[PDB]
Amino acid sequence: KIEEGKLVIWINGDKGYNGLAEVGKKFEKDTGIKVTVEHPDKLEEKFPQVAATGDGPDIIFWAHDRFGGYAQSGLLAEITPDKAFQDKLYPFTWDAVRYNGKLIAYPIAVEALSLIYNKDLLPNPPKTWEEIPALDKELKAKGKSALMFNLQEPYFTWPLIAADGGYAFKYENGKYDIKDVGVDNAGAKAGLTFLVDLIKNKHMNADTDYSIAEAAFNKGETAMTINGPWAWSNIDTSKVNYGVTVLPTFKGQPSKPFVGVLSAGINAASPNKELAKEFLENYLLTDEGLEAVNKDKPLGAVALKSYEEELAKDPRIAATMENAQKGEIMPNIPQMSAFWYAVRTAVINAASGRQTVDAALAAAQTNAAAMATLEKLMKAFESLKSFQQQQQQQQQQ
Amino acid sequence: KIEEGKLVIWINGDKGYNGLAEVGKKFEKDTGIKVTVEHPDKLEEKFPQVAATGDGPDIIFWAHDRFGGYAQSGLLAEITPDKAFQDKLYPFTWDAVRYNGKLIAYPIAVEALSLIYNKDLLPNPPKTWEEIPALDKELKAKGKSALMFNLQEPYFTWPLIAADGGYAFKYENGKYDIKDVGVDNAGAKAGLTFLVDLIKNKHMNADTDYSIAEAAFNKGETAMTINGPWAWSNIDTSKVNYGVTVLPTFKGQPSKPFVGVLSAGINAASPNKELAKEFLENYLLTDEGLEAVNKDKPLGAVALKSYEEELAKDPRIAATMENAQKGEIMPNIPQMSAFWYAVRTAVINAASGRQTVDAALAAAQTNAAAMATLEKLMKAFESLKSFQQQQQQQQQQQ
Ligand SMILES: [Ca+2]
Ligand SMILES: [Ca+2]
Ligand SMILES: [Ca+2]
Ligand SMILES: [Ca+2]
Ligand SMILES: [Ca+2]
Ligand SMILES: [Ca+2]
Ligand SMILES: [Zn+2]
Ligand SMILES: [Zn+2]
Ligand SMILES: [Zn+2]
Ligand SMILES: [Zn+2]
Ligand SMILES: [Zn+2]
Repeated sequence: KIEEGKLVIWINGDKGYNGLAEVGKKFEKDTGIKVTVEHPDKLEEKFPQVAATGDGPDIIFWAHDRFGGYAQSGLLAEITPDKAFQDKLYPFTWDAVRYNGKLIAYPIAVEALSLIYNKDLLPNPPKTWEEIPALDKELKAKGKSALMFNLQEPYFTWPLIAADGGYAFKYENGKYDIKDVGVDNAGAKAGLTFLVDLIKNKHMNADTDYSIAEAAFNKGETAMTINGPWAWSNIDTSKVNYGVTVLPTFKGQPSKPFVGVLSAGINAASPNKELAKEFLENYLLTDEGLEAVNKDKPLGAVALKSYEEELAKDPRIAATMENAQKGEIMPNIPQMSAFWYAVRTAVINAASGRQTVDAALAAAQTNAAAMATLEKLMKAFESLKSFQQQQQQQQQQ
Repeated sequence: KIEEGKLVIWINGDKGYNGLAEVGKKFEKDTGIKVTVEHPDKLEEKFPQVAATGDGPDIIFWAHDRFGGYAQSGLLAEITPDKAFQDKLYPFTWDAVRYNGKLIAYPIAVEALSLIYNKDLLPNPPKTWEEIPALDKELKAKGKSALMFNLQEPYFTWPLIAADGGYAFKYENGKYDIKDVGVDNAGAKAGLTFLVDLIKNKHMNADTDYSIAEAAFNKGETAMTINGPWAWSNIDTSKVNYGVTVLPTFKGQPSKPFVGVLSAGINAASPNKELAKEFLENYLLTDEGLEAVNKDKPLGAVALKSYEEELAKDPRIAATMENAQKGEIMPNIPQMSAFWYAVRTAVINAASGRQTVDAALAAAQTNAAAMATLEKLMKAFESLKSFQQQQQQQQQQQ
């Protein structure tokens, strides 16, 4: 059960586990307490499974969206750093770590989407979403394509949708307003309409999957794709002079991408916490800490005001972060799981013809509210299961 | 259909049905009105059934909590005395009898848990939850545990959890906010935590139940125990020089359990109406009306400030009442029938290291809402289902 007098940390194999085992040594040769990392196949389960009963690691590394469901179930011994530490990094990052208003996890890395172009084919990109049609019939004219991305999925579509008005739930002062779902409103209407007005004017496709997004831009076709840092490696593979800058602005309004903060929280039943304190504080952070991580595997835009600043001399990194300033924190609330499906169906109909813009987005918000039910129910089942299992244990006699 | 020109009343077994015979004879002599009392079981089932058809008694006696399901289903007549009558009883007992603000029943008797100790092993008891661990150590030394009581149920474990500010729902303004469930704050946190640490530090095991604990005290093998007025008989039987006192405080804050006011409502149909109040008012709510039941059935405490102050020279009572005054009034709104299942689980889970404190409680709100909404299901489907008969009886019936 737990640790006591040591310190065990979990982070995903894919992320630079090596920086930790380094700050492990930094810690080991400074306070005299042993730190190690573990990268178990999909810890997502492992953690809340045994963390709920005490045990697991003392600390954890993962995207902030999932932390909600952990903090919801009661796992993170909410953190306490002073103004000094809070001020040491970006204010909007702090908005990404609030459940019931309280702090929970320390924010580490930040991923958001950018505009990747082909300089050999395209100069000074656009800067407004309204330029791209005038681009296409100019470039499609020479046998090419203006733009392409994942139109099949919805994580990718929101950037325009939200650009004007359209949001998920409004937070309104450091929480989430469950009622104030801002889809079928001013912004979403003309947001989505634009896209249908593209596909109907042949500029975009519909069948477009993710492969086709990556594959097409990669072969010098479609000099205009939108993706995140995870494909940056697969552009040196192709070797196509790119790329990466701030997204175009629809209706003057900045495009609105989603933001996923890595960050790290602390198991409540982990007797150490104080050791996670000074360790996470001024060992893990402070250039060096992050330096050591993002070296073995880059983290992209990072929480620390000073460090993100230093490697921002990368024209790619900078642009990602600039999309974070004018973006939406991925709400950690479990309501999001629904929003996905409801919006996913709304995009499949939007330009499918099977339905219309206005009517798709209304039926979606109408359906998104109608999903809480499905959850209230899902949870009711999960509750019957936690009484029925006591009955099952009473059944063996 | 009820009565008309009389008064027909139900009560229960452990309720001294003859006690009212004095009150129904004193009523019959002064105004000349016939007053028959019955003692039928399955009252809580056969009453809401008959009072739907306008039948049943003109008046009822039970604890306020069941009255929630009744009041809601419009079964009870709004009862209006006077603010100059309202001061004859304790104003708090009044906070315990109001469905959606409006008054619905006359309060009778108070039931809360009390601290029972043994003057032999401990002549003057602790009184602070926090001291309680050290005592086991003191007593355990000669044998005998400090404390053994029911750890399976939550009515027996909640008093401490609420201690630091934990609560089922929120009162204020004469209503209960169905959303403000306080079983997850620091009060709840420290409450449960503090308890676990008594099992943890082997002051008692989790397998202690109701009979297991009571038997152990009745043989004088634990110094203290906690229970209500249903023991007394059983402890006098054991001839143990005991005593009843106000419960221990945690973090200076006084503990507080759920209370249980016995009360009297009026059938909305009950054509007598005018005869009910008159009866309760002055024929059942003086010293005597209360006296007359006491001789039959000892009702621990009573809400009548006047008559209460009288039996108070009994210490076993003054302690109960003190406990109730400083106590969370048990609610009557349906969701409380859900609260039991949700909280019972959190308790047994932490009492096992099957999950943690913080994990049990924030995940009890899940279980709570889940019932409160499934509760809605059962109720609602029980429309369609029970409407299937009137569907077919009226449709045809061959
Ligand atoms: Ca899929
Ligand atoms: Ca709206
Ligand atoms: Ca596929
Ligand atoms: Ca009449
Ligand atoms: Ca008193
Ligand atoms: Ca049924
Ligand atoms: Zn692995
Ligand atoms: Zn065009
Ligand atoms: Zn440097
Ligand atoms: Zn009987
Ligand atoms: Zn101890």
